[PDB]
Amino acid sequence: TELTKCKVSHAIKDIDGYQGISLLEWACVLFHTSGYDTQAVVNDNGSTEYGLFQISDRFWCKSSEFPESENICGISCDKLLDDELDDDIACAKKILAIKGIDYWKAYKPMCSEKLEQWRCEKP
Amino acid sequence: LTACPEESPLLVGPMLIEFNIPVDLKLVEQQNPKVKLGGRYTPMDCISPHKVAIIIPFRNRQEHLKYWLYYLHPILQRQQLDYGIYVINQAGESMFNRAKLLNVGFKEALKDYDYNCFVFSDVDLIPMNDHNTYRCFSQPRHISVAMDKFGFSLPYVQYFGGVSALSKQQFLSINGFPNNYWGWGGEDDDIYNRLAFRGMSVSRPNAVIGKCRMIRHSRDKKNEPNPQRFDRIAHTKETMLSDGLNSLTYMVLEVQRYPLYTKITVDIGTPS
Ligand SMILES: O=c1ccn([C@@H]2O[C@H](COP(=O)(O)OP(=O)(O)O[C@H]3O[C@H](CO)[C@@H](O)[C@H](O)[C@H]3O)[C@@H](O)[C@H]2O)c(=O)[nH]1
Ligand SMILES: O=c1ccn([C@@H]2O[C@H](COP(=O)(O)OP(=O)(O)O)[C@@H](O)[C@H]2O)c(=O)[nH]1
Ligand SMILES: [Ca+2]
Ligand SMILES: [Mn+2]
Repeated sequence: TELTKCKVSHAIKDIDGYQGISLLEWACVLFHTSGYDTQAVVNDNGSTEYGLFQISDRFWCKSSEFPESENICGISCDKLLDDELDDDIACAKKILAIKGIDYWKAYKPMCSEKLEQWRCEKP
Repeated sequence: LTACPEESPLLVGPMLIEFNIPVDLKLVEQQNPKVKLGGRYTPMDCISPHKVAIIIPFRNRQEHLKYWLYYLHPILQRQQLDYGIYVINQAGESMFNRAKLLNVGFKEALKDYDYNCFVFSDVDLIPMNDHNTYRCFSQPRHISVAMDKFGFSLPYVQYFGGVSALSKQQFLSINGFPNNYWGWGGEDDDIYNRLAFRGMSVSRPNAVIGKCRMIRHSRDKKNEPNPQRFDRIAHTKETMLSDGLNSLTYMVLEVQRYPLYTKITVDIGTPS
């Protein structure tokens, strides 16, 4: 489900500020990470990244093809492909606390500057 | 024998763009009798200062090309450009390489005519207003500014994908585009970086005359998201000195001249 800056911004409120990242930065990171698509699925190196946040099945969620994974977030990866962002957010929160914002590789190169353009301009 | 006016008197402004009614290239050659073998057109009324090679990165997108040709040919003429159409068809089945093909388009089109301007255009983008001129400006020009795909908004100020135009010099100044981006994403961001690291800024038509339609389509096999893009994009400054025009290698497999365009099939290697 292709969301929009503002939709993302409103569904993502609870994560604002956590580990010091604002909603401007998340909007920017999320656009470059999954084009705001909650059903985004991408391969990398023998692993898959799921949903809006592109959480990896390598260590964070359980995928049927990786029952070995640490599943640090304790959730089935498929739960990151629906349109309920609560669990995606809680998992993103764990990643932030443990590995940090650098898990999202688009952050440094694409979201280090010019953040005002990422604000949602709709009430 | 007098130069073409700065703004073409033939312009129509906003236009209806849709992809439902099938097109017949034969009907298109029909409607566009001035386009000569290879997809070349030169105004016979005035003398355009814009010798433009339009370069389209290509692989299995003939249906999109049909619409592209149908819509753009009338437009480019309305814009009084001395233009040539180049479709750079990637031969083979390994990962798609957009920027590298663009690089090839540059060298190949130059073999034909002494173009001074280069418009790189993807196959699925149709401008919705003919005031959005396909020519070069005092600074690199980003053309596909407001895509229906993005709500008729620039997705981010640093965006340079879709359709852009660089003069021969502007292009030469950045060692051209990079050849090392295999798969989808980031090459356009890298190109963006190359411009800044060379003192160029981006010129754009405003969001209204920059309205554009991208034929709806799903991501193609062999053009999956490049997992390395974000890291490669962080080093543009150094890599642009060693990856570009000066490191380009490719083999021409076939040069085809149809009435509405020139398609060049090339072997550009593999991700290494
Ligand atoms: O199998 C393929 C894959 C790609 N292409 C060509 O490559 C361009 C880009 O691929 P596509 O999937 O259509 O890209 P998008 O994701 O739709 O388009 C935008 O986003 C990419 C990422 O920003 C850009 O770099 C493009 O330039 C920009 O127009 C296409 O339009 C074609 O011209 C082919 O011809 N065949
Ligand atoms: O100006 C043109 C260009 C193309 N065609 C038609 O479009 C086909 C091209 O198909 P494609 O590019 O897929 O050919 P291939 O490269 O695979 O030979 C031609 O054979 C013609 O029937 C045409 O009628 N007029
Ligand atoms: Ca969910
Ligand atoms: Mn496209």
